[PDB]
Parts: sequence; structure tokens; C-alpha cells
Amino acid sequence: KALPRLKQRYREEIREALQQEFNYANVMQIPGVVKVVVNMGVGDAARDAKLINGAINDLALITGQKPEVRRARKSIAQFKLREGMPIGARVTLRGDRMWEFLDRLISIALPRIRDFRGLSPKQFDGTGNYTFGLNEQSMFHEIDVDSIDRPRGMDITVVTTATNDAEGRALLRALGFPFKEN
Amino acid sequence: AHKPVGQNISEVRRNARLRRHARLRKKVAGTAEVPRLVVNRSARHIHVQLVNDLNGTTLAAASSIEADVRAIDGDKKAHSVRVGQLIAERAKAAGVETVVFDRGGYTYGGRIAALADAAREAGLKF
Amino acid sequence: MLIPRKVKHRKQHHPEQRGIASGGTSVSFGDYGIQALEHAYITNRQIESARIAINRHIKRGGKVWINIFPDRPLTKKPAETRMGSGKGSPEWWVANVKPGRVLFELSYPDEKTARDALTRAIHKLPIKARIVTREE
Amino acid sequence: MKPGIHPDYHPVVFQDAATGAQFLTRSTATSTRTIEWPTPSGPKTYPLIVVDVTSDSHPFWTGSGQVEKFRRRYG
Amino acid sequence: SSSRNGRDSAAQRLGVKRFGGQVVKAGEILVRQRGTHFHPGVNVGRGGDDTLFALAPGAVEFGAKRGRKTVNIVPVARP
Amino acid sequence: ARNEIRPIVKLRSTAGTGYTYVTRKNRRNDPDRIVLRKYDPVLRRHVEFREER
RNA sequence: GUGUAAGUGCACAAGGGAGCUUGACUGCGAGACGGACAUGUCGAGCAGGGACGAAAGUCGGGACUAGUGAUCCGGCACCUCU
RNA sequence: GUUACGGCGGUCCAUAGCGGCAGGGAAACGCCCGGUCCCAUCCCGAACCCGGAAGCUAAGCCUGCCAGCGCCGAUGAUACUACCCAUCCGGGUGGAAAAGUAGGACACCGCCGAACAC
Repeated sequence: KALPRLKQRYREEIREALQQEFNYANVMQIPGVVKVVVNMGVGDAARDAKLINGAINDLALITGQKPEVRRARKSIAQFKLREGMPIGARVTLRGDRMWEFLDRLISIALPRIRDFRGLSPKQFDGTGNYTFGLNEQSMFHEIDVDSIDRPRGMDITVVTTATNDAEGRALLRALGFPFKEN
Repeated sequence: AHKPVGQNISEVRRNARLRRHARLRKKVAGTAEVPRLVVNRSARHIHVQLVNDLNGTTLAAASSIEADVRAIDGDKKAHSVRVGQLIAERAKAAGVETVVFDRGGYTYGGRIAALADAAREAGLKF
Repeated sequence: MLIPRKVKHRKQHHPEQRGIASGGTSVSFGDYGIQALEHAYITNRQIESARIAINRHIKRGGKVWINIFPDRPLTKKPAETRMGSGKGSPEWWVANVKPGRVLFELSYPDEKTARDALTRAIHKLPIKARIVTREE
Repeated sequence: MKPGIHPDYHPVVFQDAATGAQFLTRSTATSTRTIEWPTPSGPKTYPLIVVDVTSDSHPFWTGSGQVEKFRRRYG
Repeated sequence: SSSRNGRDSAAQRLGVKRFGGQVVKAGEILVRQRGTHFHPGVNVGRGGDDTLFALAPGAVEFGAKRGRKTVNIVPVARP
Repeated sequence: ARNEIRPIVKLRSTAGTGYTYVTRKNRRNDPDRIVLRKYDPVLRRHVEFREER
């Protein structure tokens, strides 16, 4: 007994508009976002093993779920990197929590970037999966932006059952990502 | 001229099931006095067999499709329970008391486990 | 000079001199070829001498292919040493050459000069050989 | 989701402090990260969060040398 | 002025020991081997060193089961 | 081999009310020595030993 | 990739990961390999008493082969032997 | 018995695979709706698990088509070889490859269950 904003919108308008654009036979062919992905590469694992915990705490406060700590399966010593050194955190988002996260991101933070002209239409890949990146976490009001001791940027990537970049960009437009309309 | 990209989870789930079922099958055996109790599940209904892997033959059978088993009202679990009853009766008619239990590539618990536990209760030795 | 840049095993048995060719019994890339008849080990220096013999007999333009490469070493061991006490070090590199096999292929227009050149390169080698046209 | 608890999850009302085009919806943002004023926008009552800036208050795609001047300025 | 080579390792007597057709008792050793060059089939068991042995008497049949050479044992006919 | 203070060190594993020393060779740069352990003694049954050197 | 050299094998995984955990047990052992001799190698199956598992069943160290030294003479604990 | 059905298996396991084309959804195989209850994520009801049948055969799957990517594959000859003859060379009786070729092949078989029927 509840509905998020973007999901109600998705089931109302966007499916209709893509149908009226691309004319699929079955509606099962309709594109739909599955999951959302978050990652943070600490990179100074061999110099600060504590920024890892810092990033864990930030993403906790940001996404409302305890992250995963991705280990280094290979040992490349030109970076000090050794088998099992924690280099980064990672979180998966699916469902109502995902739609809420996109609502927050599109409505609070991305309208808080400094001189946001536009996210490119060219972060796609093969079929329409949008892989962008943030330099700082100085933007989410979710975050306690008084306590941060360093910039700890991140990298986001958005995956969809779309089959090509045209359908991907069209769907993400209907959903309200500020592309550079070109 | 629309065209897809790759694997659907139906294919994934199917071939993973076959993968782990024919993993498990290494240890399970078949014989006409100790046959294998295979189970084959779907979301809606369920099927089971007693198998002799010496000849790849079959001695009993049951499923939740038969109207006499649909005459249950209760949960999926209760359908499964009555199925275990029927297969106990049929197996012990055709002349099998002891068997093994192949979970067929599925996890134990829920409908599978309630079936098997009903059968253990109603006489089969496993 | 012809040598490989590296071999895995730098001390090998002596190649065999038994049997006829399986490949290289057919001129490939030129017009006028050389074909062996005997069994022999042909080294680096011989082939250098021969290609120079050919290039100093055509002297301008016309191409020369060498379908052989010395990829099998042999081991001399230092002088006046009693037998035993190991296996000597590689010093020169041979290619085995079974009868029927083709060594050289020329591409120069006139058969006169070409046949003569190949003959001058035959007289720089240990084997009886003959000259080939690509035809049947 | 699972024990080994995550942050807490409660609704939120993001009150548009730009032009009054507010938002309100379920979230994982709560005791964790919420503001006072439990204002019911709906049949129930749940926390509120002043929204210093947003979309309809952030000019962007979704929101809104010269010689002819030199000798305009230089007369 | 030394040959630093010269070592070697004594044998282990590996290979097949009861070929096709023969009569074998129980617990008898068909093959000694390092890896599972030959795998077990029916009425055959594996060891620690990937040796094989018989679990039931009978006679041999080196057949394949999905691309892998197996070893089996079949019932002798009782006299 | 010898009796040097090797990394793989120590021995003796004695039993409570069970006098059947079971032996094992283990390291000693790790911490522990007051938990785990089990085995079958004489006249008795599956019960708990110490690593007592 | 497999702890460590190489080979034979491993995707049906013996590779990677998580939960319990001590069978890295006791008393034996049919029949066999290899075999100068002493050494050496596997071993189904039985019994007590256990682990894991829902059960079937597997567990008498490590994916296998190397990682150590006969006999004599002494040393420590236990024995209802003298 | 039978159809474009499902499931368990087998072949000394690609003659069975990959890719392209068309085509099917009665009961079933499915995908899908949602996390109330068992149960679960090294975070995520994504997976496993649970409760149902709004929707679609788009995909999985099954059916036919394409010998194209791969595979299979002879006869005869040759290489090699056992034995014998033979003063070097070479040869005779028997055995017989690899490659290549002709070709084959878009698998075959068994059991139970359904649906269908006398």
C-alpha cells in the first residue's frame, strides 16, 4: 500500500510514450531499469586502511544499506596492491529503494552540482547503460557534510533492459536525467 | 528489426538447475529395490518419479496436476503433502519400501521438504 | 647472419638424416628454385655465402627467398679435452635438409642469368642439388 | 535486508523552500537523516526536511570578442 | 668444469595391471596412476593416490562415459 | 631431523582422566592454548584433551 | 588457478567462497601391486565412540607423487607382566 | 494409439554444436505481481524461499528451414614398419596411417506422465 514517485510515473506515462515511439509487438520488450550500482575506489588502501571505513560510513548514510567491501583478487605490486587488500566499497540497489534513490539524486544533489551544464549522452555502452562519476560527496544532504575529512568520490552506473543507446537515452529522458539535449 | 542482447534469467535458472542436479547425481544411484525419488518442481505444480538408473526406467509417478490431488484446498504445501501420500501408497503397492531422495536440483525446505517429511511419516525409509 | 633470438632447449640431439621430404617439395614464391637430393646439415654461414653469391650475380633487382632457417644447434666442446665431463656448448646452428626439399627461390626475368646464379650458389653448399622451374 | 542492521528507514517530506513545489515519499532517510515538522501531506504524518535548492529552483536543462560593442563603447 | 645435472628419481611402476577380459578378485589393483587418466565406473573404486581397485569381482571393460575412459566390472556367470 | 627451536614446534597432547597422549606437530607464532581438542581414550570415549607439552 | 619443481589430472571441478567443526581417531583387515632382501603403496568391509547432513552417505589428513634415517643404547607417561 | 507438449535418462557423446529465417502457447514449461509466514544476501526478496495467477509467448523452450561458421569420414595410393631375400643400393609376403578427396550430417533411442480416442 504505497508507491514511489518515479515508479508510479514509470507505470503511467513513460511506458506509454516509449510504446508510441518504438512500436513494440509485445510490451515485454518495453525497456525497464533493473538496478542501480554504486562504487568507491579508495585506492590508498596501502596508505590509509581507515578511509575504507570512512567510505563505508558515508555510503551507509547515503543509501541506507551496509556496503560490500570488494577485495583485490590479483596482487599488482606497482601500486602496493596485494591479494585481499580492500580497495573499494560497492552497493547494489533494487526496487522501491532504488526509485527513491533516483528521486533524491535527481531532485536534491544533481541540482546541487557546481555549474552543472549537463551529463553527457555518451556515457552509455552497447545498449544504454549510463556510467557516470562524482568527484566529491559534498552534495548529499543525507551526508553530514561537516565531519568529512577528505574528498571520497564515487562512480555510479545505471543498467537497463534497453537494447540500444537510442532507447536508453529516450527512457532516461522520460525519467528525467538532465542529459545535454543535443 | 528489434533484437536482444543476451541471457535471460529463465535460461540462467534452467541451466543452473541442470548443472547442480547433474552435480548431485554423482552420489545418488538407482536400483529396482532402492530406486531414486526424483522431484521436478514448478511454481504452480510439482511432479515426482521413482527411477531405476540401471535401465533409466520408471516404476512410480505422481504430480499435483491430477484432479484428485487438486481436490485439496490448502496451500501448495498441502498439495505437496498429499502428493507424498499418494506416492508412498503407490510405491508400496508396486513393491518398494526403501529409497533415496533426490532434490532434483532444488534446495531442501518448503514444499520439497514438507513432501519428503510427510513421506517419511507415512512410512518410506529415508 | 641467421640465428634465432632464443630457443627453449639450447642443447639438442643431432637431427635425423633418414627419410624424404614432406613439405617444401614445391616451389612457392619465385620462379627458379633449388632442390636438394641428399641428406645434410646446412648451417648459417653456407646460406649467407649463397645469398651473397646470388646477389652479386644479378646485382640490381630480382628477389631471393630462403625457405630454410637454422633453428637446430650443434655442440662443439673445447679443444684437447678428454671425452666425458658433460656436453659442449652451442656454437653453430644447422637446419636439417631432407631430399626433395627446396632451399632457395629466385625471381629474376632472364633464365640465363638466373640458372647461372643458382649454379654459383649450388657450388657453395655440401649437397648435390638441382634447379627447378615452377612448372610440372 | 537483514540483521547486522542497516541504517533505519522512515518516510520523508522534502519541503520545497524554493517556490513551494514540495515532495514527499517513503525513504531510507529517517532518525538517520531527517528534519523536524511532521507535516501530513496525505492521510498520515511523517518528518519534513527543508529543501534549500532543487530542480524548479536550479537553472539547468530542466530549469532556466564582440566588435560591434567595442566601437559602441569606444564610440 | 662440472656437469651439475646427473640426478634422477627411481621408478614407481605405474600403468595398467589388469587389462581387458581378465578375471579379478576383490580389492585387486587395476591401475596405478597419478591423475585420473582412467576414471571409475561401476563396481570400481578410487584410492588416495588415484589408484583404482575393484569393489566387486568380475571382469574388466575399458569403456568411455562422456569422453572419459572409464574402467568397469561386470558380473561373471556363476558356474 | 634435529631438535632446533623450529617454527613447527611442540608436541604432547594429554587427556583429562584419559591417559593416552595423542601427538601432533604445530606452529607457535599464533595465539591459542585453552580451547578446542577431542579424541578417543582407553576404556573411555570421545572426550577432550589438552595440548599439554 | 591449483601452498612449494615438473608431469599426470581438475570446468562433472580437485579452482573460488560461506556455516558447523576435529576422522590430523581407537581395534583390525579380505585380496592385491611392486617385489633379491629389509623397506614401500593403496585397500572394500566389521566394532565401539563421534563430526557434518533432512537423509543417502563421506570422513583412518592435505588433488597425487618429494619433505626425511634402519639397528643397537638410553629417556618420559600408563599397565591387573616378572 | 497420437499431435509443433512436458520430465527423467542412454550413445564407446558435436552425425547431436554455434549463428541466421519463419513459426507455436488448449492443459503443461515458463516468464511475471508482492514480501504477510518458513527461509536468504559476504550489501541487495537480484539469486535461493514463500504466498498468487492481472498480463505476454517478447525471451527460455519445442517445430521446420539454411551445410555457413565446427564436427564426422571412408575405398585406393603413399609414408613408416615386422619377417625374408640382397656385397653397399634397394627389393618381395603381410599389416597400415596422418593429411586430402568423395561425401555425410541442422541427431537417434528408451520409460513414465499429460492432452487426445476409439
